[PDB]
Amino acid sequence: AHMVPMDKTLKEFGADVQWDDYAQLFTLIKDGAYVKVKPGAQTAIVNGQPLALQVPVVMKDNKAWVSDTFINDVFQSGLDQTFQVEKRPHPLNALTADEIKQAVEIVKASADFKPNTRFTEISLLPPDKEAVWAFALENKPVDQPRKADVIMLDGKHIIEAVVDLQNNKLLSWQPIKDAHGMVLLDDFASVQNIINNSEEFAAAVKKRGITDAKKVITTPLTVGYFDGKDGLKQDARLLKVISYLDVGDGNYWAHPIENLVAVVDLEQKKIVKIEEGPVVPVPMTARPFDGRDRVAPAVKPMQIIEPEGKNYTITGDMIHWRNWDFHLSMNSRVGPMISTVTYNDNGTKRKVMYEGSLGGMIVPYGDPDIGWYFKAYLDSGDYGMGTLTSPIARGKDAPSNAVLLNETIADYTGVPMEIPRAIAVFERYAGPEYKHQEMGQPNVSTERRELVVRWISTVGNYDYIFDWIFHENGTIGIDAGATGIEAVKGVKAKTMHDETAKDDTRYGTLIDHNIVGTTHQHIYNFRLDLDVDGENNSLVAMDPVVKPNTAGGPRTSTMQVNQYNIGNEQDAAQKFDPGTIRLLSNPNKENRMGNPVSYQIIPYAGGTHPVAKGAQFAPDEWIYHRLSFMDKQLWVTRYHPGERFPEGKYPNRSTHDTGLGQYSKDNESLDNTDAVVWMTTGTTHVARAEEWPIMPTEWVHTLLKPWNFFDETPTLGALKKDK
Amino acid sequence: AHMVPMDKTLKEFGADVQWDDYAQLFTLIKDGAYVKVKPGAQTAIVNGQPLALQVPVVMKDNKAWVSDTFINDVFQSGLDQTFQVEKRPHPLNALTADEIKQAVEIVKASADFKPNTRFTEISLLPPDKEAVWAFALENKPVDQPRKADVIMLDGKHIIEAVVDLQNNKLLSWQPIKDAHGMVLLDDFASVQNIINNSEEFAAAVKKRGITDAKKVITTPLTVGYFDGKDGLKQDARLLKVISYLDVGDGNYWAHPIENLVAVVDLEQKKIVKIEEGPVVPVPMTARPFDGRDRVAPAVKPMQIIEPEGKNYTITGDMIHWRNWDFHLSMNSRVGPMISTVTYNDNGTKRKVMYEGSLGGMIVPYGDPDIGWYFKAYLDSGDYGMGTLTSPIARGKDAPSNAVLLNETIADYTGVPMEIPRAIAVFERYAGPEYKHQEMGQPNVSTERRELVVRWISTVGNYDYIFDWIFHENGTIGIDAGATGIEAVKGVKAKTMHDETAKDDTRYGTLIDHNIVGTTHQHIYNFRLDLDVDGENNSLVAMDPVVKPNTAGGPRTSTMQVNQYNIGNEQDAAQKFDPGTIRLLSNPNKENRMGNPVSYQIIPYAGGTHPVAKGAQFAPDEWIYHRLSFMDKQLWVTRYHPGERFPEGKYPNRSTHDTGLGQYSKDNESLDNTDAVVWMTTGTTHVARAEEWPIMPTEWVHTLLKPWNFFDETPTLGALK
Ligand SMILES: [Ca+2]
Ligand SMILES: [Ca+2]
Ligand SMILES: [Ca+2]
Ligand SMILES: [Ca+2]
Ligand SMILES: [Zn+2]
Ligand SMILES: [Zn+2]
Repeated sequence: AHMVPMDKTLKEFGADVQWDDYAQLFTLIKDGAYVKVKPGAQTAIVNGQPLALQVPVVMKDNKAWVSDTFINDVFQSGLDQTFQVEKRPHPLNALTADEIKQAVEIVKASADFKPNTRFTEISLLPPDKEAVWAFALENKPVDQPRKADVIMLDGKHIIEAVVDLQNNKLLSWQPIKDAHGMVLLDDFASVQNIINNSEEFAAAVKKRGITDAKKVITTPLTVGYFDGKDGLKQDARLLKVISYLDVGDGNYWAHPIENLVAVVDLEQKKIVKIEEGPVVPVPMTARPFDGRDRVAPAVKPMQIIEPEGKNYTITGDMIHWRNWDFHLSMNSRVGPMISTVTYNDNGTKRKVMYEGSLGGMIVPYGDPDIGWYFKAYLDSGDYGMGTLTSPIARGKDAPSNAVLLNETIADYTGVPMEIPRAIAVFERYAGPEYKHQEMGQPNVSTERRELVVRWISTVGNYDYIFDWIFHENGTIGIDAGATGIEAVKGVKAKTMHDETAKDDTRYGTLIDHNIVGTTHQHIYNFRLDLDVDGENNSLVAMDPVVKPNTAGGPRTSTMQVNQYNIGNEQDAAQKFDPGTIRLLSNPNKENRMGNPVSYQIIPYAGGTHPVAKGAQFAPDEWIYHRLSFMDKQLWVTRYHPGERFPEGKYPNRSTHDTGLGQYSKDNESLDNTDAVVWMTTGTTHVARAEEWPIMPTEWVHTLLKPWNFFDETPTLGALKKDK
Repeated sequence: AHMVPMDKTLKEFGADVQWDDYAQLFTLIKDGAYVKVKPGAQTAIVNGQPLALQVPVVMKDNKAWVSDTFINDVFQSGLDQTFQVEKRPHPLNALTADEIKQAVEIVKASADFKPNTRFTEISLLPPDKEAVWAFALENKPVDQPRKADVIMLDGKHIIEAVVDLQNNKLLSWQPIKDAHGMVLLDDFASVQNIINNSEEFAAAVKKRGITDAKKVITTPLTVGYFDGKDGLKQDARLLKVISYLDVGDGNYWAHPIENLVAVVDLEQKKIVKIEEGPVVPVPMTARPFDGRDRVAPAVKPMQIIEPEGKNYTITGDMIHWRNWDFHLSMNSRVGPMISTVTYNDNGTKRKVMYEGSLGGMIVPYGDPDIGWYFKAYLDSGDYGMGTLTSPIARGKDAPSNAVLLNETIADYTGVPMEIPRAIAVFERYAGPEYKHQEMGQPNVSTERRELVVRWISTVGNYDYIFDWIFHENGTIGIDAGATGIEAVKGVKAKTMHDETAKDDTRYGTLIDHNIVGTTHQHIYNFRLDLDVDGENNSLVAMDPVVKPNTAGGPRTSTMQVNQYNIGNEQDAAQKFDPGTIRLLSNPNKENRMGNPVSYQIIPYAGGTHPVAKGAQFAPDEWIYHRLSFMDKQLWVTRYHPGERFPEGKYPNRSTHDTGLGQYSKDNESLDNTDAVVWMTTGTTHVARAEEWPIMPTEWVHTLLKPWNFFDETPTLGALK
């Protein structure tokens, strides 16, 4: 049997391939492996180490060829140290394909299962956090058997079963009264068909100028709750259906059929209601965003390279990097989970964060017309953002020196799915860690490195990017970015000089002919179980104030700080003024100067869109009443195993706040106890032409800073002078 | 006949040498030059291009040797295209070393010129803006000759002269009544000697438990103005002197001598007042920040390589990059200046910014005690941030892929100084420019590149960084970083369990034993003469608001926008609410949609330290009266040649606001006119242990976004 063409197989396999004709040297890059190899050479170089090749690379008539074994021999070499194998499995490891298939098999074996039964979530049910910490810090095995939460959708009915996988037995099976299921993948499909089979809807569509109809693209949206004012029965399973025309530019979003909404009952599998408003001609101009009508730029290359491999290690799901240690896993709803986060301080791992992850997000609009009044995406709770993860485009969505992880989750039928390139891990240069150039002395400066964990999820039209950023000095950043395609309203005006302009643009900017970028908000929320050098913490406020000078001298005022504790959940739920300081401290543990070891919580560290002061809804709005998390930037709640979502566990047609509103309502004491920090950061998005047909990536930042957690500059390095 | 050592001379040249034994290949990198050469090969490669060698590189005792003509033949070969020759000089070019030496001669030729005169600033007096714009847009030569502003300090007396360099004539000699001069380099020396030769002071120092008064390090400070209440004569040239004790750790800041203040008159050359307060033992423990007591952890290498060279071109000081074109100048006072900034929109250069620069900054303190109450650093205005540029540490202050620039200015004796590595220019990956993964379809992604122009200037204890960030899509960012050594106050308490601890921390945090980091602000102001697609612009607010729904259906409320012009300088001076939109519009030009071409001005786009909602001073403080720009995040003034500084031209011991206060004073109309935008961003700095003995770099962000300036995603590329 013959050999295999080098360049060909390598691309298949996903490695970058560079040929240097002058040096006669290939350079092959893939994740932590940086490989050098010359034609006909004895050995290749992997991360700076020699690897024997029995079969040297071959150059024929300018075509290169390698062994059938080359990719494995080189890349799965072990000279790339990036990945190591976990000895004792971590108790928070996500369910395996096997474990998943098992949980599904356990439920299918109970009396009540039925074949239309879909799966909305199949996730590990973590052991109690204490056993989990003892594992991470003390290597104590966890005694409790691996269980899994299985949330089923039986038609429209939700049921929560719990399975024991160690013992292969079913533990719980309770129906959840009045709860609606999230949107599932087949739902998209049913809605396109039901609409395609609608005799009415084709006629509805025909009159709005269409022709064909095979060309109508639908998109499913949840209906929220309007105490019946929308005319929709509280206990049917429904979705409203917004439609666009497909014009062949690959961007149906650019051609709304405006003032046409259809309500579909998924159980019935038919259209129960059609709201029709004024006919507005469908905007027809081609607006591709993929570059089909564009000139490719020539750009000179830029390569971020790490030729001796990475400074992090990935053992199972454990990531070790400089002084950080943490566990990375995936959840179908909220995406990545970052757990058991410790910072190694001169030998001892100190607790920073037991579990951190997106909590939930919402993007709600502020137009009142039929196509828009109920329109509000709960991307994670309602559509499942983990499930909808978008594989990273190597080199573009993440820098060329990224390592990209694959992650496994159950699909909605309980069959395992591996998502390729689900999370990017990458170290990056982030300016000077610090510098001082004393006048007439040698300069002092060192470089800053952040380790970024990056995840992207696309829900319908928008794409959202999350970066969890680990500074070497102890600071942790969380940024959310938004890009993709705007939800636009069809309108009669071509320019602002047209007669309809003022009325068309009342609720958003006219971003293209006949196209308005309806104003709305982007609201993310992070649930951060920060255990600051321990479980029991308190929330401290420091408000800088200008106080009168009462100490003589020429000054009239001084800069002082009003420090006070925040002792309950109700006061902990607040607006964040970035001029103040909010600290989660450990009142049991002080640094060398006798200050309580803490972390400074900053829900607003800036962003590139204007910032929402709060929810852009009157207090009487139903969406306002069910989603408290929207109106406050900072919350802190007592820890409880079940409380995990800012929007509540079943937010679809919820009638009341079951999220942060619910968790803080019992107003528990936040003094010297296990806290959980929630940060809400929102923007108000008034659109502009620069953002159409594709919105350039826009960012918000949040930050978590060590505050007297340490004794000194954390990046000074190992001490020599004494101990 | 003569070979030099490769590793030795290349490193002397500033290049990076990498040997790779496996390919037998040298990689030589320097600025835009990326060179690859094999030992004994008759050709090399520069930026992906072939170069014939005169003399092949020779290995010997496994050391490499090169022809004495090698560096020039390889790096100055023309295959590195980063730098091109400027055949027609841009009219905003700074004074050259020769023009500097010339301007100094024109003033030294006058009879008015007094013997020991120093030079506070020597800079180009630019031709009028309309002619500058015409050079950069229509290649229209400027009629005007090269002139210069020469501002002189005759002991304590400021004199402003203008000289004509082309005609070697003096044009004006204007003594400036009542103006105090900025602090000059030698003033630092004076102060140390004067303190050294002080009987009275050595005495005071000994009381405070100091043995050798020669280990006493002085630091000079402007004294400000307090209408007499500090006891200081208005006419005398003064400085206050905070003092620290050199203990051998290289960090004298870590060792204050608290409540010892000396007031020195630089014309009399003596102390004129010694304020002494309670006695605090000098904190003594070694606190170096230089690594003498540390061992770095081993780090795998990271390189950011551009093996075919840069996407930008630097032609003299004109920089070209993708659709951006601009001019980079160095000023001794405010540092870099970004000028004639145009965006190439599908082949037509549209004006964005006429001139942008730091306008000024201030670092004022919150403590009322003896040695703090007057402490306020106007770094650019009082010390000369350009002059005090701290050369970029290659690969550390800027990434390994930067190109570092030398910049020339005049020292205080009128002699030219070349500042090596004054400014860093580099391109970087800033994540996906845009992305859409439509479901079941081929993904769409493009990478964001940003071009950064980075300058670092150090003023005593603090080091500051400015990034001017150009985005391919038309956004410009301006970030400001701060690092270095905090101004600390010596106290009795070691921990917070000590008696004095409460009293000790009333005005700042306890960050080391016996060390309190006094609270203060960091306030930066950027002067941005924006010309949004032309000269004549207007300032337009867009406040997003919730309004009751009137269109029917079940919504009680809607998201709407309150829009209105802001018609004068006085209304234009305002607090910035990051939830609102402020635009500089051009009411004469509009995009395809009929919206006027505009720029979104965002003076607060975030920071790593807490933000000030304004000056942390009561309205009757003298610093507050003097420095109005502290308390508003946005200004817009009518453009006039002489209005450059928010803190005012001569802010040393100023009795009233001669900057933005003065400029908006006359409440000029801003409707359809030449506007200048000033952005104030500032932090309230409450210290922490983690920032001692050296503060990890903190950042603040500002942003200027095109707003209906273009007709669509500007990064899509041209149509086929
Ligand atoms: Ca906690
Ligand atoms: Ca609670
Ligand atoms: Ca202007
Ligand atoms: Ca004015
Ligand atoms: Zn948006
Ligand atoms: Zn500071």
